[PDB]
Amino acid sequence: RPRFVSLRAKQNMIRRLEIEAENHYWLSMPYMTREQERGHAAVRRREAFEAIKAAATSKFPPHRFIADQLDHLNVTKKWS
Amino acid sequence: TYSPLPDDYNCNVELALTSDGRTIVCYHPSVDIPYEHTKPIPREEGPMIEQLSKMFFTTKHRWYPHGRYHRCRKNLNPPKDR
Amino acid sequence: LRNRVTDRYFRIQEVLKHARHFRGRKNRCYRLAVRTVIRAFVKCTKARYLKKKNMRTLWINRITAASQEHGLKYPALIGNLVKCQVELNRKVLADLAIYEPKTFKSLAALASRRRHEGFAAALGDGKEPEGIFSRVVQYH
Amino acid sequence: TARGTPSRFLASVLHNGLGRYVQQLQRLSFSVSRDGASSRGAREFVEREVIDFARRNPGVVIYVNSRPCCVPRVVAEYLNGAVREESIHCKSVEEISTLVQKLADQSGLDVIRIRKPFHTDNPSIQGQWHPFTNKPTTFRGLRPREVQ
Amino acid sequence: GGQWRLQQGLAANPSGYGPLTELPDWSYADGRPAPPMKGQLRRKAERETFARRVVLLSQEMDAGLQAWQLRQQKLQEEQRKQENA
Amino acid sequence: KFTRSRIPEKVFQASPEDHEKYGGDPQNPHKLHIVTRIKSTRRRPYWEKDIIKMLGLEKAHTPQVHKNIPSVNAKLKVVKHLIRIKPLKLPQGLPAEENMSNTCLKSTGELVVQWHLKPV
Amino acid sequence: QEERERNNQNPWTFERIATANMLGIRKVLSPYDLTHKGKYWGKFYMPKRV
Amino acid sequence: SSFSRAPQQWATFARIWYLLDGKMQPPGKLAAMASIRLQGLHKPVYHALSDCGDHVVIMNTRHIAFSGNKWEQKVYSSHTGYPGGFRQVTAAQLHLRDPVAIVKLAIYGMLPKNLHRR
Amino acid sequence: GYVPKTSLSSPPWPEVVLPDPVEETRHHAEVVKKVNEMIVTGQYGRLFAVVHFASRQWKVTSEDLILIGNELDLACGERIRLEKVLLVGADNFTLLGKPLLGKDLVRVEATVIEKTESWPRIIMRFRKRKNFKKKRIVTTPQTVLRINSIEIAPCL
Repeated sequence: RPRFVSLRAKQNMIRRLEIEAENHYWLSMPYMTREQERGHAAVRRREAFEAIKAAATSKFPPHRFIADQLDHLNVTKKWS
Repeated sequence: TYSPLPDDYNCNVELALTSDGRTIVCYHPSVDIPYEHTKPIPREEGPMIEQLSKMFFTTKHRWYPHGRYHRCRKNLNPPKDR
Repeated sequence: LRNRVTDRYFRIQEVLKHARHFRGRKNRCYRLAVRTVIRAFVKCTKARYLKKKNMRTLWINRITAASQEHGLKYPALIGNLVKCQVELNRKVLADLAIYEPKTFKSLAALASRRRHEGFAAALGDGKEPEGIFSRVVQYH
Repeated sequence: TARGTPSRFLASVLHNGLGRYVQQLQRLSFSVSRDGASSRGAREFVEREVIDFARRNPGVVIYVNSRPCCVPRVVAEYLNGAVREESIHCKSVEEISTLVQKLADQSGLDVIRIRKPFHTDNPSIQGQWHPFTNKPTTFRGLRPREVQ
Repeated sequence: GGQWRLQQGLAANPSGYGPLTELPDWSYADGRPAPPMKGQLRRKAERETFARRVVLLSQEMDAGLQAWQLRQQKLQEEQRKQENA
Repeated sequence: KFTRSRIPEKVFQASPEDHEKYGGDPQNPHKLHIVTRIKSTRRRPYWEKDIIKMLGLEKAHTPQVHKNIPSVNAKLKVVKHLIRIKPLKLPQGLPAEENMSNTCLKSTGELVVQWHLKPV
Repeated sequence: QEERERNNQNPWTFERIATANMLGIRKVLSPYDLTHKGKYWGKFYMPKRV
Repeated sequence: SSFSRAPQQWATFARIWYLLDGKMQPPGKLAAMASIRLQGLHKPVYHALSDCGDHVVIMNTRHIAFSGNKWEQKVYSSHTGYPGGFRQVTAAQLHLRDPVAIVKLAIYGMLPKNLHRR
Repeated sequence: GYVPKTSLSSPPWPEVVLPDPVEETRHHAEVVKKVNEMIVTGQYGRLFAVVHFASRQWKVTSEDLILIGNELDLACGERIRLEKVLLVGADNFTLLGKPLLGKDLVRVEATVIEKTESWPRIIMRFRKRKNFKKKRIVTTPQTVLRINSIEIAPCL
């Protein structure tokens, strides 16, 4: 079945086109050059990965408590 | 001299703003019907369905009975609000 | 038969209780009942979306009716009320139309007034004073 | 499902919070076993929490039965005459305290579908809509196409 | 009427930022303020996070520029120093 | 074959009339972007999906703040058709410690350091 | 044709959108469409398109 | 307000008789108005299950007007169940045969397609 | 720029003249004053208010019950003031805020009367031929509020 383009559809398309045209403009003017940018966030980026590594390395079985084992005796706690 | 709506049927609407402009005030006293606008008070299953249909401006279908299943399904103690 | 189910009656009854009000063998025969009950429950879950949707179309229908009494169109009313910085939802507006008709006429009047202020502003291109109801309360 | 279930409108017992709020819960009966794991939590509840609850809710009479039973229960009775039986079987003290407080907060009205989330006895102040509202009157009250 | 609201500098959704949502719904009858609403707490938290991010990114970029300027100055100083002998 | 699109540089060069149309100047450019995803990554290539994930734009209609730097800009260029970019405006200063909690980003794109719900 | 291209009041042209990939349109366009600028579609040619 | 419960209910759900003049009027516009009133959509108490529809009286249905060449072009199609029972007549032909037919059919079309329609 | 009277010479909608700002401001003062005077005297009967609470607008009156689909963290019998009143109406006047009426203007008071679970709600998922079937039962916490009073102070 043939499909046709309505006025509404054209309006919807131009609306999106208007947004992306403005997007182009705001991408036009960078605050820093590529040379100025180099290595500015390096320290933070590094520390962030050490945080990830620390999490990975810290994996180990949880502690086991004597209290937890003994508390199962309470299943037969009764009144006198 | 200006009215947003004709104030002759329901109520006379007057719109206002408080000095600050934060609150809209509407005054709507009820409109009473004049005396002049008033008027003085004066002083066989087949055929049956047809009669009822005509009388109440309905189709014939309403007036036919329904079976036991539907009758007994109906709630005889329905919840009442207000 | 070292182990066999002794509680099958209750398992059947859990499904069957939901089937009681169905017609035909669906209401009593488990094989048929279970299938219809699954459908019933699925419908029930999906109906929540429709309930909300249907209420809103009902409100819009009612608002449209009440606005049309005052010679105003639905878009006109809603649009201009928003521009007057009044935030009344469709549920409440429909309620007002039914129960507080004097208040609704007031709101219709306000919407109509704002609409004319808009038209005057649009017609009066350039430097002109803002409409009395047109001006907006600023929050910071 | 709704079609498979009874419904009611939102209501109060005797216009509860209109004049003064009256706590609907009247009596609370606990069946607890001296020996038995099911009633363990229940026992601990009776040991620590029930005295304080009784002090907090003087309008409610609390009965503690302490008899042999496989499942411990709480029976809640309300002023309207509703009775609710709730199993506290194999429940912690926290769970039981929660449940008991819920019973105190609840009225005697059935926990079924409530048709409208609001209830009013005076919905209209200006007057309910009728076709003749928003209709203008005519002189002599003449119908359309009426000579006299 | 979202587009109009955006023109007036408000959120398109009235349920967005503004006094209609952000203010407390209720208070005690005697006058004591209510404990803060859970949604509002969440909103305050997200906003604080956004602001913390804004300051951090700003600081990083300005620090980056300062570092670059120092590097350029060092290169210039080095090249003028080498002119000796 | 459908491939990655490389965009010519000329389209990212702002004309004077563009500077008139949108409130910006080539000297003293904006420091930060506000980026919101306004279009789904469904029916869109994997690389665009991945770049959306990196920028932290998984959820639609949520504003995220990014550095206006070539590397970030490069990522925004790939998914420019899925996003809306506005400059972050600071009518007052960027928030201090005392006013860090009491902040709000308005729809105009300006972050206000004071946000008490009282009218003017 | 040149005059129509210069005279056009429509802000949006096929060429502009296609080259910039403005709506992710390259997804539904041929690589040949960049050069053809939307004037050519298969063997057929549209003289009425800018 | 301040009515008894029964008269209040009675006033609210009452049926109202409206009059329309069809002289020099398109059938579709008359139908549009009639459809609104017949369904009860004009009433703010409207609901599908409330059967709050109202009586509509239309006069001068012989004196309706059509825009364009709709007297000639517009065709009304009916089939008696029997083979070779397909009959197509122009609007003009139908109008001469039955003056009320065109307005009736227009309204019928615009009414919702459920058991309430009839 | 005269155009002779034809069908399309003039717009179909009638010409609308809005009152002069000066006269209108004066008129507004008079209207506000008389409404204020009614509030002072107590000419008003029953009041209705449109209140914003828990995401929803509630048209409330005195002795009205409302069901809130969340726990309010309030003991039963506790009286609270509902802030965020949008509209307050009487028989003869309505006051509506932009978007909220001031605290000084209007006060609505309610009390917590009931804290309950909702009736069980079934969540069911099914996809044919996939062996996909899930069932969940949910109960939502609920609060019932009795709207005790709506009061208006002469502050206009």
